[PDB]
Amino acid sequence: HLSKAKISKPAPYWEGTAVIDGEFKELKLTDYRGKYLVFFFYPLDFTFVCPTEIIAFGDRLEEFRSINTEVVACSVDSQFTHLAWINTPRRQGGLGPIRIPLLSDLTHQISKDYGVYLEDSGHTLRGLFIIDDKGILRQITLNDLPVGRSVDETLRLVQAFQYTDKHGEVCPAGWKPGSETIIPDPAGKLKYFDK
Amino acid sequence: HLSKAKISKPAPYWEGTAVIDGEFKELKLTDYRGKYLVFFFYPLDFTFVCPTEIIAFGDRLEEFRSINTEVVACSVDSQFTHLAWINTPRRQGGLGPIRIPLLSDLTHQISKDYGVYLEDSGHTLRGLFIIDDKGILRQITLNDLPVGRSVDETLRLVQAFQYTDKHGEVCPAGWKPGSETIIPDPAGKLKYFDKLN
Amino acid sequence: HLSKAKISKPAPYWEGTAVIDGEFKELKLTDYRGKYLVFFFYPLDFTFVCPTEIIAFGDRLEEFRSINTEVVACSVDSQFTHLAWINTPRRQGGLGPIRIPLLSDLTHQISKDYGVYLEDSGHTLRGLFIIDDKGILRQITLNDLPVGRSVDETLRLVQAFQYTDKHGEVCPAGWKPGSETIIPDPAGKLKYFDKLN
Amino acid sequence: HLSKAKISKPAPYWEGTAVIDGEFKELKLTDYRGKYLVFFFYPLDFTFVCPTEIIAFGDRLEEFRSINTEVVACSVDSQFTHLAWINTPRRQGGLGPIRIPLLSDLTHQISKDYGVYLEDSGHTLRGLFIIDDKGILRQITLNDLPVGRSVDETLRLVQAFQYTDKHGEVCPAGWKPGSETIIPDPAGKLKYFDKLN
Amino acid sequence: HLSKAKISKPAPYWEGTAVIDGEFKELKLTDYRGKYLVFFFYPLDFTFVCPTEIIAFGDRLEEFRSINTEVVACSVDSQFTHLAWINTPRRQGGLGPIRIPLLSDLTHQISKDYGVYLEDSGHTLRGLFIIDDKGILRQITLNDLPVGRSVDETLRLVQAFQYTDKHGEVCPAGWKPGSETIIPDPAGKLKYFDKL
Amino acid sequence: HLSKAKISKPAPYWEGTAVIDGEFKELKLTDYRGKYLVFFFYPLDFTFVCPTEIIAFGDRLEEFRSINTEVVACSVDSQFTHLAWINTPRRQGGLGPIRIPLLSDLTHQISKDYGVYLEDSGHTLRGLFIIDDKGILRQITLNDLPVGRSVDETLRLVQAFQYTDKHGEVCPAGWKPGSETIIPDPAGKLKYFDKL
Amino acid sequence: HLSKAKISKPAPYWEGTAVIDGEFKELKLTDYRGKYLVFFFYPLDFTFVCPTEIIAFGDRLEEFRSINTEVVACSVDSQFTHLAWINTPRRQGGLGPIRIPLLSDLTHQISKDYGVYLEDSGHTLRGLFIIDDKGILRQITLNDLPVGRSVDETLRLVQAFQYTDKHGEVCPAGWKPGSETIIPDPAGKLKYFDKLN
Amino acid sequence: HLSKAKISKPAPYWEGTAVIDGEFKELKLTDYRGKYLVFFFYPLDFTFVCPTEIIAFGDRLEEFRSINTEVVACSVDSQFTHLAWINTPRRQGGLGPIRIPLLSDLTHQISKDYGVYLEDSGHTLRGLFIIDDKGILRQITLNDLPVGRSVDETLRLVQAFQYTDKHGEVCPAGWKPGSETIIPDPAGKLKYFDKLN
Amino acid sequence: HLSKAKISKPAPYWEGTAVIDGEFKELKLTDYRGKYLVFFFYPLDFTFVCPTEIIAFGDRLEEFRSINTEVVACSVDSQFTHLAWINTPRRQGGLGPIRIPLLSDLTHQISKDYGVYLEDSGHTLRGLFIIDDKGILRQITLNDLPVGRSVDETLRLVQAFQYTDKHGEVCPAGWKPGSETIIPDPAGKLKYFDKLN
Amino acid sequence: HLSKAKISKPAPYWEGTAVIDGEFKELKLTDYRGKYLVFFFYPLDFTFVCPTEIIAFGDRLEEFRSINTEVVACSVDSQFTHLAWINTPRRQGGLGPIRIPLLSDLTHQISKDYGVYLEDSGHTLRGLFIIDDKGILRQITLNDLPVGRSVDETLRLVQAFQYTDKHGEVCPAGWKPGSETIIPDPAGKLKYFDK
Repeated sequence: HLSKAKISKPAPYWEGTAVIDGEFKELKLTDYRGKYLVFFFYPLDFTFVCPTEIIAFGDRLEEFRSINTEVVACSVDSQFTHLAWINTPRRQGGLGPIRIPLLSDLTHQISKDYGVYLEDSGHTLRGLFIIDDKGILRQITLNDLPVGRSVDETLRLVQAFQYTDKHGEVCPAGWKPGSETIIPDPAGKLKYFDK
Repeated sequence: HLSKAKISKPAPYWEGTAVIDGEFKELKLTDYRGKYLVFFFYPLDFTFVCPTEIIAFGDRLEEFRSINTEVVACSVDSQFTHLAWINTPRRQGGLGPIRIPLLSDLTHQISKDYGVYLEDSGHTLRGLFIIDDKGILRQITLNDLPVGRSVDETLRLVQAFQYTDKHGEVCPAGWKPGSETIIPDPAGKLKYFDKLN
Repeated sequence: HLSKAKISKPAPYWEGTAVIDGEFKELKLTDYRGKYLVFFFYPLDFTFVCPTEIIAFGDRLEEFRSINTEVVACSVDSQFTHLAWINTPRRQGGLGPIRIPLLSDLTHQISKDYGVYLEDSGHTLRGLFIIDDKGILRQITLNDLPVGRSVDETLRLVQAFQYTDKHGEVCPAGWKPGSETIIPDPAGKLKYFDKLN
Repeated sequence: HLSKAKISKPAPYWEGTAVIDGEFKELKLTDYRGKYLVFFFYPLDFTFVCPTEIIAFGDRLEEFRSINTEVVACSVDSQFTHLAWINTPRRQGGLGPIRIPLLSDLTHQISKDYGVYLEDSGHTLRGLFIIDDKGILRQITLNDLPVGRSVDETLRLVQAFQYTDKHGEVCPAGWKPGSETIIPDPAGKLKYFDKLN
Repeated sequence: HLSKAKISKPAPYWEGTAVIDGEFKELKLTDYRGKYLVFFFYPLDFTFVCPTEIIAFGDRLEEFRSINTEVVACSVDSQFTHLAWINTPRRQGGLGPIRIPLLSDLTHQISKDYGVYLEDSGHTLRGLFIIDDKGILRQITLNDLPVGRSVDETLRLVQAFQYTDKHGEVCPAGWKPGSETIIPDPAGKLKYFDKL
Repeated sequence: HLSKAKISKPAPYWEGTAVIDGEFKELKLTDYRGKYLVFFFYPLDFTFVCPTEIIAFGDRLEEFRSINTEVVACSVDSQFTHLAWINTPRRQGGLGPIRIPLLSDLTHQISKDYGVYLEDSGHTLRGLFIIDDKGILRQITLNDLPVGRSVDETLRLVQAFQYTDKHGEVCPAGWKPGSETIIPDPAGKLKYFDKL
Repeated sequence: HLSKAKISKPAPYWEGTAVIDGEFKELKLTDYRGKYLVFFFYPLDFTFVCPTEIIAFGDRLEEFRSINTEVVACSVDSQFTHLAWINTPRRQGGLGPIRIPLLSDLTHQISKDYGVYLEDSGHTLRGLFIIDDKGILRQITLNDLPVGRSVDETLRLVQAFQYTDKHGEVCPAGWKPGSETIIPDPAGKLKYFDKLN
Repeated sequence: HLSKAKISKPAPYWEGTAVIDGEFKELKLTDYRGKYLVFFFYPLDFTFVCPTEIIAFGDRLEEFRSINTEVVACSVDSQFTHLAWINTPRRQGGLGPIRIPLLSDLTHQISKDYGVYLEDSGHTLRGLFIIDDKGILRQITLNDLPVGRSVDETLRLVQAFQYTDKHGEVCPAGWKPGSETIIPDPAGKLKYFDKLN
Repeated sequence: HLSKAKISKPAPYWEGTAVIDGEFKELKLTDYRGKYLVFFFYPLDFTFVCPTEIIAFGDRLEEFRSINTEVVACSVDSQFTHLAWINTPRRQGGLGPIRIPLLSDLTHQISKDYGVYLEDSGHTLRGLFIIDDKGILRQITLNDLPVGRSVDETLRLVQAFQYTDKHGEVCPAGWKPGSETIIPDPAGKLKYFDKLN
Repeated sequence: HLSKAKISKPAPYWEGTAVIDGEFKELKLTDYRGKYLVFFFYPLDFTFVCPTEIIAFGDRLEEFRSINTEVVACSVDSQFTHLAWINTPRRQGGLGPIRIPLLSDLTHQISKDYGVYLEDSGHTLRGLFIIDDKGILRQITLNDLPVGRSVDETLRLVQAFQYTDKHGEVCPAGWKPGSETIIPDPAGKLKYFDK
């Protein structure tokens, strides 16, 4: 069972049970059409780096929502475990209440489709996916277990993709809103380089 | 031909011709054992985001070298096109001199091994790989063509992996040097979680 | 991936991480050779019938050890969730402290091997296995999700199997310690059948 | 040839000649639509544990019939042997008259479909199946040869499935009619978990 | 899974549990090396034609032992049913004591090997095999269910195969002991034919 | 290429050239629908046991026709050799006139279909098949080369299968016409068994 | 099963029972090493063209023997039929006594090896093979059923092969002993082509 | 690529370029339907036995046409070589002018189809085929390289086959026009066999 | 992936991006129907023999255009490297402007279809193909890396094919315009052969 | 059966009967080791363009031999036909006496190995192969039937290959003896281009 997640192709469809606002809801990748989606996997509820990533994104949710972007998290844990984890205080490595959905992937189908499943561990690695508003996969970020991701970098990439989507210029190494872009032409490119 | 790049497994072996100091040289992945390696692919010489990335990493090379970390760039272009591109003025979208080896992957064997090859286009997408000193692959970052990568993010990641290798505590979201880390134990973890709250 | 659990054959080998007295230990089926083992799967941590079954056995564990018999429970949940569930008070549907190992089957290998994995639910059903001191599988009890198992019936079966192992009499329907047994040959059997009629 | 018996799926269709009320009739799994059915295999006519199990269920048939539940027994023996066994006095290890059908499975098709056939022995083990009124398989109980089953556990199980069928609450470990049940919901579950602790 | 019973080749090996004088014994085809063996399958214990055949053979078993020939019957029934059948009075379609072993073929392995197993019925047809002292299969008789075999015919055939084994002549149609044989030579055959 | 002869299934179809009253005729198995058919193979024209069997059956052919039963013999020999064999005096191992058709199986198709062909020898063994009026194969008798079959036994078996076909009872071991049959019921079987 | 008979290659080995001098003997292709052999198949004993061909070769056997050449005839008929045919008077279409072996091919192995077997008919066609003293196949002649072969053509062919064997010149169309031959060489060929034109 | 030439079946279809009266014409086997055809292969243009065979037939062609029979010769040589060979004087081993089509089989398809191609020589052996007016193959004559064929024998066979086609008598060994024939049935045959004895 | 280029069959179809007049354009083989096409591959931009060939054909383009003949060059380099190479001064081993389309074969699909791809090197060898106005492939010229091709030879070939298309006489070795040609007939050919000697 | 003839690999081995100096001789590709070999196929003896190519090379044989180069010709015709053709006067499209060997390839194995065989015609196309002294295939020239090859071009290519073999410079489009070569270096190349 190989990864179906290929950049510049539709992101692999998924659906399953998620904990949303303390309740079980059916959630589908297509529920997010028309918005950008940061879709990210994390290894395991009641672990270490994992809660910090969920909380980091959750507490900065408006920086995504103010740019038409949603955030969904997923692990192979069941929805009952997700809820228990939510009802655990941050002070003991719980999430506490949380505004981002927690998708459950007990069958591992979603993790396999995204190519983030670890056959030897029975869970996911640190895999984040940026999916545009048309449902096209744009960016893949995969981290080995011990190192957490970055909300700032994720943010920069969403903003870059939204900008190239809109203007049809391209973003140089390190681009942040306000930085110089490049006209992708053998001639038009000289505006950027010459100066 | 399937991707051989798997995180927490040895980075797929490669070897090819690269332009190093304006000279053709045989370069292999194993030349970098003992150091962390930032190995990254870019689509095409004489294009747009690509030179900016090479230059970004190039100009800030000491920040990697001082953390025992090398950088190698690669594309499907020949060593001859690479050299021409090096000998092209930065103001004309060239690179000017550069201390970063430019690997050539004309046969596409390396790109395919790293899963970055674009069958419909005949070149790679923007794929960066962080390999440690033991040659294990630790991080994969894959960008669609129009968006460039970040040197800062890459540095942070290298430092993060280097920290966790040394200490065995794990790095929280957003970790930078000087940040709080976590003891990966159900009791030990409370030192981090009780503190922050 | 088909079931390897067959009555009168060696029980399918298993190994993995379990929570034993609050800690993560590696646990092998072969650690129980010499003893009878009641090895049972339950669907999901933090659910409903499951904690009642785990507790029902745990609280009656002495009744099993005093007859050279151990109990192990397993679900597809991680070791970390098992521990959170143990550190959850019974009033909230947690297990509280518990003397039965909670084995973790995150990869589903073990559940598949025992034929109890529900492919489209992503967890197991209520499967219990009685394994003798020689590692041979003697009894399989499979329950649909909504109906819990019985410690009493499990005890009776362990007693019966230990008995038939020792004596080479066979145990009639409903046998409990103390009841009549049959000598399993065409002549001897009459001592049983003639008695009760 | 692989087992077709899966819990929560339609029980594998069967049909065959059975001894009923002293006569050979054709019987079908579908003849039991609408009622719960306890369908069970025993190894061999004219053996030891087998007659005790048949007689146990048969002498207590009303405890099943008065809960809309029938009982069918099956072995690989022919219908003619079934009848000869019926015509053998209980004192000699026979069955005497019996009110439950004895299904015949000479071809082994049925046993193989239920996964109870023992390829080395040429007969089944002690396999019992509880099948609901809607034809769905709910519980599988399998015993190695020396240990007989329990009519009382079977009763408790039938009672339990009927209960959950009707009330959509779930039955804890050891449930007997009149025992506490659980609302299968992370909220309504506490109703049970505060009461009992 | 197909028949391995081939005339003039070794009879397919078998082993199984048999009832021998009300006892459970392991029986092997190779236990019979050195003697001829009538080896026959019958459909079902506690039926109709089957017991008559078993008895017909048992009552006359002596005629076979005094020509160095054993007899063994087999069905798909268990040894337990076999024994119960023996412990049933003849007047009730039982066998009463019987000196022929009753072999049990619960797995059907043996029936399938001898090509006598009926897939649709789960038991054998009426198949009988004559096996010489060297273990070579010499004769095959298969009857549909309704019709019983004949001990006399079976005796005649054993006598026949034993004759040709020794004298190196051949037995014409109808041959009983004392009947005229034929020398299997284009010339020698004339003694037989000029007679008639 | 394996046998298609299965008791209680339709006998495998055959057609071939046969000598019928010194003439070459096309014969089909389906020509016999409506009558019982003894259909038997013998090894080789101009040999020893083969002619005795053919004659034994031909001389007594009447006993078969007066119970609606035909007989047909077959070997791998050509029709020409068949005819020459008929035109050889009995005193020389010939058949002289014969009323049984002699079917020719030069291709071996028919023998292979009836599972009677010997790969090492290039001819059949002594295989005989009883086929009812409905075309269903009821009996199979196979003898190794040296030993001739029996017309009497063959008659008994035909009589047997015709009886059970009509009366719906079954024939015990040794059954000749006029012998006691059995009603195939767990109760009805007692008339037969209480007698003895 | 495919024909193994190829010109200029060893004739396919055969062996079988033959009628020789009124008796059954085993005969082998290798028994003819050292001599030329005319090996020929005919359809059927007691037919029409067949006896004429056997009798033709047999009555003229010395014309072959006095040139170190034997003759063997074969059909799919048994040895017993062969003998009965020998014992049939020529006037009745029999062979009468014969001095050439009649090989028997009941299994059809030999005919099939020589490629002469007719699958639709169950016998061979009129196939004749000339095999040299060294065992090599030199000439193949095959006739449909209605037309007999020629003893004289066969003689001419044997004579011709013997000649070329010995002198290493080649035999033109129609060669009979005493006729012009040709030196097989672009130079020495003219010796023949100037003479004859 | 196996031989398709079988006696009593349609002769394998062929077509190709031939030299006919000095010109290149396309020629099909089917152009001879209605007539008998002697179709023969010879090894190589400008060799030895080959021109003698071609000439032997050519010079006697009337003897074949006056019996509704054509002759065609074929080799693996090109049409251009055939023509050069025809325009070569007989004294030099050429054919001189010739009324028999020389068919060309450069691709070897035809030779392979007739089973006469020598895989390791790259040309055919001396294979002659008699095909009737219905396109059925009646006679195959295959000669090793060094020995030429016989026009006389070929004529006798054509006469014999035409005869048996017309009359339904069969032709004994050695038959020529005028000789005795056999009526092919067990009674009629005696008129032949009794006569000559 | 096998070569599809077969002389006297339609040239394998291609289509890709090419630099035409300093601008990226979609070019297909079918754009050249109605004209003869000289389609040729060269190894690598920014190398040695390669620019000399492109320039040679480039500078002498009118000699082709006047004979209804186009020239397209191709390599595995991207259109971006092509354009850079065009914009490189001829004295620095560049091309300067050029009226010959430079096709790009990054995916290698075109090279492989034409059998010119070097698997071990990741580029083509020097392969030139002459395709006529009906799109049929007429000539293939393949050079090892170190030796350049010839414009004169190519022109001669085009003219040769154009002449024979018009006239149907064939071109002798060394034929140039104004040379003697041959009528491809065994008699007609003598006009050429008798004249020259 | 696919072509084994690949540039810069050993030329496919061949052996067979050839007409040499009016006689039949066994000839092998290896008999030519240590010399360059122009090995060329032609369609058919007694045809049209074919004799002109054979004669063209034969009458200019010394221009090859004076540079350590041999020439062999091959068709699918037999050796007997080759000889007949040789013994045909040039005036009637024969070869007359000839100093280059005529290889026969009746089995088509050699033509197939060289990928010049025409499955539909049962003969070869106009295929010429330049094989170096080490036995390595260097150049392939294939012509459709109606157009003959060039001795001058063949000559130029032999000379070019011999020159690059010797000096390790490379030959530009159109190179003839005496013309400028190029040093195959990103820097050394400028000697040629700059001037």
